[PDB]
Amino acid sequence: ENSQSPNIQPLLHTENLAPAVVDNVKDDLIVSKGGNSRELARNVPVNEMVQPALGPANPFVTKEQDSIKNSITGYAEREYVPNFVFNQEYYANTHAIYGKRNFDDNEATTS
Amino acid sequence: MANVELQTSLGKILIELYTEHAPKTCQNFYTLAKEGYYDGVIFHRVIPDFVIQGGDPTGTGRGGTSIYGDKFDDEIHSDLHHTGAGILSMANAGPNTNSSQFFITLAPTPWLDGKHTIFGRVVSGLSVCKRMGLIRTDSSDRPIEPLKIIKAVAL
Amino acid sequence: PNLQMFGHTAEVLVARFDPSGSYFASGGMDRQILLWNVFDVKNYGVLNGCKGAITDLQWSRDSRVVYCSSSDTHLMSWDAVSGQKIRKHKGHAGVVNALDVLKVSELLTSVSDDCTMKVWDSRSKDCIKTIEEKYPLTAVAIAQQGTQVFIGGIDGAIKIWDLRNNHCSHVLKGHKDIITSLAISKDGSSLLSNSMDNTVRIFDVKAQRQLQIFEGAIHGQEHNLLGVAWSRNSRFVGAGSSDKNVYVWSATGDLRYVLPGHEGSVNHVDFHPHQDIILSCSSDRTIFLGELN
Amino acid sequence: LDSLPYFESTYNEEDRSAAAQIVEEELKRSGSDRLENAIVAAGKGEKLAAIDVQRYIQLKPPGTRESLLQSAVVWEYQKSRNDNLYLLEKHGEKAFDSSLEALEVQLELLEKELVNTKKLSQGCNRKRKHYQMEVGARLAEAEVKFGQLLQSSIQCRVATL
Amino acid sequence: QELSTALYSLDAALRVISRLTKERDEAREALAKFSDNLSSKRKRTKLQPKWATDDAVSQLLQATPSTILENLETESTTSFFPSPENSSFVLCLHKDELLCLDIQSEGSALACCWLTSSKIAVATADAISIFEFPVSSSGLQSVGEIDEKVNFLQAHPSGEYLLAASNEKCYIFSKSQVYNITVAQHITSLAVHPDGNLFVAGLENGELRFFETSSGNELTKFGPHSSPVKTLQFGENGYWLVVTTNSDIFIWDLRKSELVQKIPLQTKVAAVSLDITQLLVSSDGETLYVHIYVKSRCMSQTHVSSISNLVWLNELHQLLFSTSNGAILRLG
Amino acid sequence: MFCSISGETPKEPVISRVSGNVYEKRLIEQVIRETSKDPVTQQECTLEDLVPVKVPDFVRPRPPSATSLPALLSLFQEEWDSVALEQFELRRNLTETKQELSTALYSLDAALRVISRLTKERDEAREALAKFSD
Amino acid sequence: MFCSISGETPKEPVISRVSGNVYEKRLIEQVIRETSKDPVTQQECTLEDLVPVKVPDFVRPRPPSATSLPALLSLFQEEWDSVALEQFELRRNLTETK
Amino acid sequence: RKNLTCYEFLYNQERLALPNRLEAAEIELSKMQQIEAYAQQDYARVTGQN
Repeated sequence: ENSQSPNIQPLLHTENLAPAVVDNVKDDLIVSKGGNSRELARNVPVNEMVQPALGPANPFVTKEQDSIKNSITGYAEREYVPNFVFNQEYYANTHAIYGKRNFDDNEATTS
Repeated sequence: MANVELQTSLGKILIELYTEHAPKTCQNFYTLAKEGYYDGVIFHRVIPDFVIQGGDPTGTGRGGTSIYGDKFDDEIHSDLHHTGAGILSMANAGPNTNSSQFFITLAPTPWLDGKHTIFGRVVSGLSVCKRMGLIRTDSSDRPIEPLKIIKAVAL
Repeated sequence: PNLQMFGHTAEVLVARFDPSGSYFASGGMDRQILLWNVFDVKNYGVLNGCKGAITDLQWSRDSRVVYCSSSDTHLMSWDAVSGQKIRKHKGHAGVVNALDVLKVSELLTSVSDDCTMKVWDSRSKDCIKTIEEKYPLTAVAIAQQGTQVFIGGIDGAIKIWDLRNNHCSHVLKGHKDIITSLAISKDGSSLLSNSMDNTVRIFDVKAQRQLQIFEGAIHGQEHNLLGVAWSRNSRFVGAGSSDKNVYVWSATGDLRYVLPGHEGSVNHVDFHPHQDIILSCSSDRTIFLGELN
Repeated sequence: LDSLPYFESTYNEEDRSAAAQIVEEELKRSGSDRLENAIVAAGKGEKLAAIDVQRYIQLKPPGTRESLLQSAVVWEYQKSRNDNLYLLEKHGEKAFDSSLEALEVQLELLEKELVNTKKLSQGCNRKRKHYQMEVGARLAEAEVKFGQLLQSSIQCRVATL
Repeated sequence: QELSTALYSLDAALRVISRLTKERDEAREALAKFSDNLSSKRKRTKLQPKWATDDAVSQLLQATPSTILENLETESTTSFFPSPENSSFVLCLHKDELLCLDIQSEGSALACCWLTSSKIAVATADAISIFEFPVSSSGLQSVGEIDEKVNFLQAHPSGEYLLAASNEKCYIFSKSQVYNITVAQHITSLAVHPDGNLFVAGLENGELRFFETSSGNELTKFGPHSSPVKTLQFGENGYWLVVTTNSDIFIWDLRKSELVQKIPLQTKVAAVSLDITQLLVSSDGETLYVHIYVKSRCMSQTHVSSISNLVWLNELHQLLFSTSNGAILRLG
Repeated sequence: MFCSISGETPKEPVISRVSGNVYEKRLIEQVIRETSKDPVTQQECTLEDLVPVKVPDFVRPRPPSATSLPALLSLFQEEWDSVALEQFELRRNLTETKQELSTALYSLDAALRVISRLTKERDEAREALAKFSD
Repeated sequence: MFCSISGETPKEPVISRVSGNVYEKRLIEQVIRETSKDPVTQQECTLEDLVPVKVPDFVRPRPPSATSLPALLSLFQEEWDSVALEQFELRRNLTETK
Repeated sequence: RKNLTCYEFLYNQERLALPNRLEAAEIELSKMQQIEAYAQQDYARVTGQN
């Protein structure tokens, strides 16, 4: 009675740990592979999306190589900020720069 | 304690496997080589005077799985270290994340001792691993001509 | 597929399906509502007239009449079959910010910068009720019952008002700042709410406490009104952010899908009534139909 | 009928022993050949093989007319034997190793079927796994909603008084 | 393939129970802790008005007093059969009030069975014999010989065979004689189910053993009683069994094999005899009681002095009969 | 490579055209005369319907100690021992499978009654919690 | 063991049901796609007509050996059929001597 | 082969049992919603008397 029960339960549970994990992982990679390299066309969960590189990491790598650069100096990408925000942002930053050169905080802006 | 033969587009590589030390690491590798899993795969990383990693079915960098399921635990011993030029060892993405990927050192690497699971050393084809490890590359350390694995034989 | 359709000239705000699930409508700063198909993804009418920019569409539950909420006080009305004007619900003395509709398509609620909520009948051309608070209002939602109307303001206090009583029955608490969109479930049993604190909180309708504070969807200097939705099941929650990402939640307090794609700030995310599709809009002049197989 | 194997991780051996007793209590309640086959079944049942001709090997010199025959039997079979060992040695090991090659073609075919069965067996279990995880979630959704009513119905009644 | 598919699906269906049992259990403490805080048949109205209408004391010897067993002829219930303390078996006619036969032949008579043919009667006794008698010849035609007291006697549906139980731990069909090695104890009573395929035997160690006659096998055992089984009765509905032991009567549904009702009398009460009419169940011992089976008490008689040893229904329940240690045969 | 009747390695294999399965000619020729149909698929099949197949022939190395004597005495004795004690043991295996079948189906139907009994039990216990609220 | 079309050791043997001969699946498949025929006899054959090599069913076999009862019986034919010719060598030579 | 035919059979008998499992709980949920749907109304009618 106890021997036949232990065989059937191990048969039911342990069978899906090997091939079903690799088959679903391959189908997960295949949808991401069909999605190309730099455009997530397959709508995967956030946890599955990341997928780290793996390897030993090149040891020599100087500071200059490490950053990902679209245009030599740095990565450059398009932005869609309403201009009023940018103009508003820009002025505040300038005052701080002048203030250090001025060396005066000039209090806080008020009503 | 069985060997394996790799046929590439440059030359043949024979490798001993320390299965006595690492049973699972030489269970995974040996099974995939025989099945026809490493067939037609590129050595996607090549670094002059460091390594030439492989074992990428997807051909991406973030690919490959084990015979167990997805990833398995490392098995480190102090007997096996990276002192030499031509040492088979498994690549990983942390402590317990070994996929199919392995690599072959071209010089001594003390700093990789304790992280990666070593599981073999190259007997014959040491001229192929030096010649393969001096191929033109892109800035993303990828070879300009894809150095394929033609056949994996299990001896 | 995904389908990133182009068409508008300037920042688009609101994009919604019919209750049926056979169209889009969309329209922002263009002063042009552009209707669409779902299943050969082509345009239809250019509903033209609004002399202020659009801030909120909503289909009539007949799937024929459309209602806008322009920046010039008007709330327009459109025959989506023909594409002619019906009315100009002239009322507020400022910019309208939100709209909401009932089962019975007859009653509408709007929300001004005059700090005035107003309920409208689609037959009078005038206000039925006028609820004056104090600080300019922003988001509104009406229940399925046709009873409770939820108001969202600048205090972080989602107030609740009935149509019989007209009393400050309850006030939601624990939201530090600004509300950009309310949203009642397809039950009538819980709200959604985007604050400027980036806490995309759920609330109860009947005891009236929180349920789950979601956290991870930033608002910033843009000051756009960002949206939230309930999925057709009421399993998933779809909140957009000014980080160019559509943060879909699991409603159990778990981030599942976080899909980028937009190049600018996102506004009003939506869900299709049956098949799993996501309308996502953004200043960018673009819109997506993100699916799940 | 429904019992989720992959999803139910809290099924102990005590629960098998418990359920076995309840199944046991419901069981307490319910409570072509000819002559060939006759001698073959009798030989197997009795555990005795029929005796063969134990004669040719032993025999004896100065016998009689009987051993004159037995002697002449040994010669002809010994000549047939020495001719039967000649045609074997002529080919030798070539005829043996040719059959050894056939046995390797026969063996590998079985282990290919071991793999084909292995793949389709794991493939069926793989489909079941997804179904288990689909519904086990839906059952989790149902139970959460169940517990919500259970306390909701109470908190309505508590206030009505 | 059938073996494999079954064993897998069996232990699969077994896990349904494990799940089901724990949920059922959760429902109990939850609710518990919350709730805490035939046109001729005489119908019950008429039956309830019955009274003693006769009491006959002269069937059996005055000097060896007592009647120990009762049966009525199924084909004419005015023919009464009694077993006496006096070692005699008596046939009596209720209509004429005459003793038709006094049947003699070495210990008290503790079981009697009346054949539907009217001319055959059967008895059994602590003398270890079963006797078959001719009424018209007033003779014993067979003496069937158990090694100790015969405790129960039942006529098979065919009318051709008798089942007996004994303190010697065997039952017999009179052709075969069987015991349970495992149970190994005295059998205290025996009755056939009315279809004649199965029967029950009560035991001294409080079991009701159900047997398959054809296979001669013990197919089920009903536990739950304490003390010796005293009496069992199968209903003509074919699915009820009533059992009694040393002060409850338990009711069993044979389709479910479950005890669905128990009538618990006081611990002094002795239940010695059970019989269904299937509308009514009678019990006798300390006294006579009749229950309606549909709703589970409609009559209660206490006329006998000392133990009542037998009870029976006349045809259509038009009368009740009882026998006593006090010497009497009573009709109600 | 084998025959699909006896479990042989055939000397003259022949394939049937209704069901692609290789049998040894003698054994398939016997089945068609007994009842003219294919043994596996139970489809109509005749002797003319069969197709003989060719292969590089099968080779058995006759043992080094091979004479008329062991082949008559020791080898032939072992063959009719091995046929006798196997089929008797195989008849023993078929008898237990039918007994272990009966223990399977009874224990199965015993479980069905538990489920049916517990299906009435559970939902009514859940129903009572629903009624309790009132 | 061999494929009759190429002469190699076939890694996927499939036997045809018109000319009984073991072909390699990948080779014979191309022969059928060229023209629906069997290469040896030139009789009509389709891809569904071809059948892979299989384990018989449920009866377990053992390799062809000298022990096996049928192989032992065909052996005793060889014994007697050869000894019958041995008798002719002495019957024919007796008819010359006498 | 035995385990293949097992897992083949286990698939077919299981796949039908789940709809029946769910559909029962689905109807079980529908009834629970009704008690929730009414109990509110009696609370709602507390405000009418005030």
